[PDB]
Amino acid sequence: ESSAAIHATAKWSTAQLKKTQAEQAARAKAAAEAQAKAKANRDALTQRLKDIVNEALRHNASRTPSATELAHANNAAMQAEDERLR
Amino acid sequence: ENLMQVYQQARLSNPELRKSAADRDAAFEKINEARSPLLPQLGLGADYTYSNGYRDANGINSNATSASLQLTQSIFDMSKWRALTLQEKAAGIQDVTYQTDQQTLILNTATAYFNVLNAIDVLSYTQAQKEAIYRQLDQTTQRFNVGLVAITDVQNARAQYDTVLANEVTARNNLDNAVEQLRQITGNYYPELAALNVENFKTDKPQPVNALLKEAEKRNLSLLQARLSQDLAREQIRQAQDGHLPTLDLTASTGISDTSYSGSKTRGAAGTQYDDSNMGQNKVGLSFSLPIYQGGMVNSQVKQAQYNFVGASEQLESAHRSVVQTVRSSFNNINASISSINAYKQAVVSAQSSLDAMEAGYSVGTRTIVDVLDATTTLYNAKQELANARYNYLINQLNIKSALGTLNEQDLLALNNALSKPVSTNPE
Amino acid sequence: ENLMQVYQQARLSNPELRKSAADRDAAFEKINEARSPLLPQLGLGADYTYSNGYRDANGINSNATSASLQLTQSIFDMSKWRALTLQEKAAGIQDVTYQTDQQTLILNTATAYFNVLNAIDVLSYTQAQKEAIYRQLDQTTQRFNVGLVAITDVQNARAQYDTVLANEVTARNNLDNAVEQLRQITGNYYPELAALNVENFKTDKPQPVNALLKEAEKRNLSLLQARLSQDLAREQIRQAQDGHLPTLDLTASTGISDTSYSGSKTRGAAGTQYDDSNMGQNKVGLSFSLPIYQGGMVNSQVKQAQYNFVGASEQLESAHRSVVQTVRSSFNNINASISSINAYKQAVVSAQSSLDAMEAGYSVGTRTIVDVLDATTTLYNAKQELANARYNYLINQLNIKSALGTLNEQDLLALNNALSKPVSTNPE
Amino acid sequence: ENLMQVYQQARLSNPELRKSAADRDAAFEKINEARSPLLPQLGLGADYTYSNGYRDANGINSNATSASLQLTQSIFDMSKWRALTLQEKAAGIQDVTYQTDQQTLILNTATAYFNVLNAIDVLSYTQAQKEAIYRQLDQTTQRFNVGLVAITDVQNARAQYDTVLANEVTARNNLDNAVEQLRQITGNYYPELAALNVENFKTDKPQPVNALLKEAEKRNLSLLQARLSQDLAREQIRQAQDGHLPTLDLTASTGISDTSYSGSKTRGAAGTQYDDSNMGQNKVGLSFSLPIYQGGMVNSQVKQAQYNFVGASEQLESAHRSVVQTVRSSFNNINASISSINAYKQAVVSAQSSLDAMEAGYSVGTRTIVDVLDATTTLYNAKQELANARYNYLINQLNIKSALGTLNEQDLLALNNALSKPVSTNPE
Repeated sequence: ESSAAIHATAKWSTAQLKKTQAEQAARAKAAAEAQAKAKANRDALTQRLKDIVNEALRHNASRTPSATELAHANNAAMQAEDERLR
Repeated sequence: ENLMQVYQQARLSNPELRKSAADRDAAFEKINEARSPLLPQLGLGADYTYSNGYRDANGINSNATSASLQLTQSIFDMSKWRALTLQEKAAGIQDVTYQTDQQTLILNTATAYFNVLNAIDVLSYTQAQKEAIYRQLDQTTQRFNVGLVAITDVQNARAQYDTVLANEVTARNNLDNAVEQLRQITGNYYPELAALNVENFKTDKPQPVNALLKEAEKRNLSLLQARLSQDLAREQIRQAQDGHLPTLDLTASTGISDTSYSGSKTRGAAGTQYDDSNMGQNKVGLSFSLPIYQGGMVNSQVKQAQYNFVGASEQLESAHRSVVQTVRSSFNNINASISSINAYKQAVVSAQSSLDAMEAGYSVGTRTIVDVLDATTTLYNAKQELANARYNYLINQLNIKSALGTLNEQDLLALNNALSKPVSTNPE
Repeated sequence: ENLMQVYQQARLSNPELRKSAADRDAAFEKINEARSPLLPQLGLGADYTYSNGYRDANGINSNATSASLQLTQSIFDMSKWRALTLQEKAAGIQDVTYQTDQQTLILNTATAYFNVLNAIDVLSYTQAQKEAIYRQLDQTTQRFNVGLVAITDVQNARAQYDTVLANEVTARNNLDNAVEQLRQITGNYYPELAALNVENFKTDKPQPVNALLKEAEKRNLSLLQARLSQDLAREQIRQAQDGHLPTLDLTASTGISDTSYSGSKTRGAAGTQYDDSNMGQNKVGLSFSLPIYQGGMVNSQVKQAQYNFVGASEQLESAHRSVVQTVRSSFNNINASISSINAYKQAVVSAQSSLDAMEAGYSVGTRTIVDVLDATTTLYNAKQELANARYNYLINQLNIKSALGTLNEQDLLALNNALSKPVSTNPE
Repeated sequence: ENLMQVYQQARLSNPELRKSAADRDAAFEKINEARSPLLPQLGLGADYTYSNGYRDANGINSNATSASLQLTQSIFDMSKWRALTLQEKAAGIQDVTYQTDQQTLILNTATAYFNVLNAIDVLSYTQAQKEAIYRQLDQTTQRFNVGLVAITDVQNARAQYDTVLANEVTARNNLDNAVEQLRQITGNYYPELAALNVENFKTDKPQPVNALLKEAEKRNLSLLQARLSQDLAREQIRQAQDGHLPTLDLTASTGISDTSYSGSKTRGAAGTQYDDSNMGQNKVGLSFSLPIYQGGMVNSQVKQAQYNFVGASEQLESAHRSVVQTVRSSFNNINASISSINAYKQAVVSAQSSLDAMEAGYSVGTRTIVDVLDATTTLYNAKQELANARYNYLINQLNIKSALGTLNEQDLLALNNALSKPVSTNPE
């Protein structure tokens, strides 16, 4: 009976479509998750390279006195030389 | 709009790209902050002081004030030069970050555009399937009322029609969500998009995967960023090691100072010595420093920097394995989408050649018209699979170019030439 | 318990929210640390020193010791006022973060509660489907033993029963795991939950999307946090710009010292220069500072702060687009859940009408057992879709209140009013 | 290779674990940096200056120089002992982080290996289903050439066969992409893997969930890391509180200097104030400091540390709920995979018994080829789910060992005992 081939093909075809839709949804979800992880990793790297240099500049800014601290030390040293002659 | 026109509106307005451009420009501006400690520093400092002596110093009060300009510049300080070269490398890593955020906007714009077209097609096939099932349901209902057909075929046709109505609501909601994803990327809503030219559409074969691997190893942005990150980790070994070096600074100043005295011990003849005093000084000085030993600190910092560089060199192997897998899986997916388009094209043509014979002979009287209803499902299943396979080929054809790192506006132009007639994003 | 009682336990119990409350309280207490540099700074120093002169000063020895109570108070330094007002803004940003964690605990508690109820219903329909298929396996086995049907009908019913048995094991595992997600949120196991009153349940149409958007854009916590983050980035420009300004501090001190001398050059008539001393000193003084030039450092810091504010203004556009898409998708998903509930409500009745006709069709021999098993499985599938659609409507009915930023326990009370009969989380 | 041999190549080469090992060893070398400020600091300073007086200091000029080797040693500074102790605790937290990466490489290697074996079986069953569907296309073509059936039956057989070809393409693509993911973990392509010995495969019942959970509570690495993180936050309270304590440093210096004077005012009877000098100073001293009031700063820091410890103690409760849910869900999924293996093993024999009846019925000609097709497609669906369930059981047997925190290579040896004959990763 020809109808039995039509019924079998209709039912089996619809199962292959539903399988393909489930695969397509899983494929889209996995790609979106991988992109979100990669974006978060680039943001973390962006903060790391910023903090590496900010810490190196903070260290260089504290390896020595500042121009203000040296001006205040000189202001004291003028008075210390006056008090040597006093 | 077509895909190219949609991409121009995205490129001009998209905040993900425009934030990344601002975060890049800030890193290039920080090169001047990192340069600045090598240049002449200049400041004014000034003071006033009252003082009152007691306990042996009793009966001496004093009033003093002074000011000076102070110049400073490093003559030799490699730790400052390393802070500059690290910022030049950090800005380079940030530019490759911006190139990656720029390149991914292209892929996301095309993905959103083809998701809207795919949702329009899935809705259109669901509506075409519904109307075909409804025509068969109606004809079965007439044949039942004439007494030619048993009510069980009308009940089955109602179950088919009622479940396809729930599928149309689902397909409609998928389209009405997809256009808002396109709005979020592009900043705009579109009443109609240029559809895929399926009447002329054809698939090209990719390059052999050995050529794709050799190309990606030259130009992939994630691998390039990993190479630059390894070099920044290597420069941090030198920035640690240079902590052992001597340091030399030039300083220069012009200062002025005044002082007076008061109180009982400064009165009378003692006021000859505790007289008012005035001073100015110009001076120049070279200050030198050399750390001889620091509890082993710099030797630990060098070993930490060496382990950080080992970590960065393994992170480059991680990046290399990742791009190798990405071009190979993209090459597989292009060959799979090409061969499955060819399979589903023949499945649609044979299902159409079936349905064109079924809808004649089984309407005329060969067997129940529920066989035309079942034959209809095979065709609209196959048309949905074929349409979805075409959009998978188009998306993978951009995806492989993102894996090469070459993906740019000329690839959107190449895909935009595969579009033609406009279709509305909002059916009646 | 009902949904309200589950939430009133979760609100008190949940560590994720209580951790967020601790981070909020820490960010507010840190305002006082940010205030401290504007208040008096006060400490005691003390010293002791031996000294031995060698070359020229050869054989002048001395010993000195001192103590000094010291005070400092800043009179003008805008960087400390910026640091305070930036911490007050950072605390405000942490409070809207805590409000978002408080609001998302409600949505997670409701989502877990409805996932358990949905799993109880999926298991219940799977057991009912298994028993209906078992009744047909028994009836066809009897008909086969009487000789009314071939053994192939029993083989079809048996294979269909054995595959639905494997689905019941799967449905039971989905329920058993869903209850552990509810335990992870609430801290508690529950033997029974109040089920949805499907006899009295009815859907309500949402407000028009323009009114939802107009309310969300003035209440959504993610958008509010982005506005506060842009305002913080604007204050960071002022923090950079104020780096050009002068600075003025007040200082005060009360010192005491002792000093004594020894060695060959301090004996005899020369000893009158040395002797000993006991000086006390009060001091009060102002110290002024003005950076004149710093290699362009502050100009780079200002331009970096401006690019950071541009990045924050694009972060606000990103938040605004995200709210628009979240409100529009939630409004569409509500309308889709309402219309699909009314589709499946009909599809269950026509599937049941089809099954009643199909078992009659098999009894008169115009259908096969496989048609009855398909009519059975399509009916129990339509029941599972209808039940699932009600829970998706209830979750989306909270999701739009989350998109509006208004979601609170009064919405849980409104949903809890639709619950009635207790059903066990752990059936026999 | 078998799974044990694959894991040797993974453990030797894998960049994720090797990068984690470098990040662990860096944190242990940082203990030597954290200890270094407690040890003697030693530095050579040197100086040269020219000076030129003006305004009553007019006609006084000077050249001066110094060299000074100087030493510092803390006698009491509790903040340094706290900073060392915090780095030893941070290194301990990093060691259990590395131990978690070492453990998760095992689970990832086994998961990737079983994904390849599962894809080989899915492809093999898809090719068996293709071989069965081809018999319909053959029979309809022969019967059409005999003139016994219409062209419609060939067109539907072609539409079905061209669709199972699209499924073979999909299965083959999934096998290729599984092998690329295994090659990312392991660094290697394998032509052959050792397959599961399904003829001697044996399900085994887990320990009771109370015994599993009582072991996991002593042993789980994420819970141990949360306990160590709470203890670090508790040490940070002591590190904040000890900011109220006094400080005491020793220092020493072997200083040398030279000085001379020039200009008109340096000459004549006042020249005793302006004579040449060569003085050295060999000195040793103690320096004490005690903050008395700091605008409440240390009390804000102590309360911030107390809120941080409250936050860390709620992270420990969150970790405890996470391992409870992970152990219970692993125990559920072992019992469910064991039960569903038994269910699908019966379903395969049941569907095989149905197919053996249809195949005999088709061979004598009382049944149709589409009866055999329906029996074969349902059988290979059952065989595919039985294979899928076996690999899920084997993965869940590692997942409970991961939840216990005991997972190590002896669990891969226990799996490797169930592996046997080599199968090609890339068939004909």
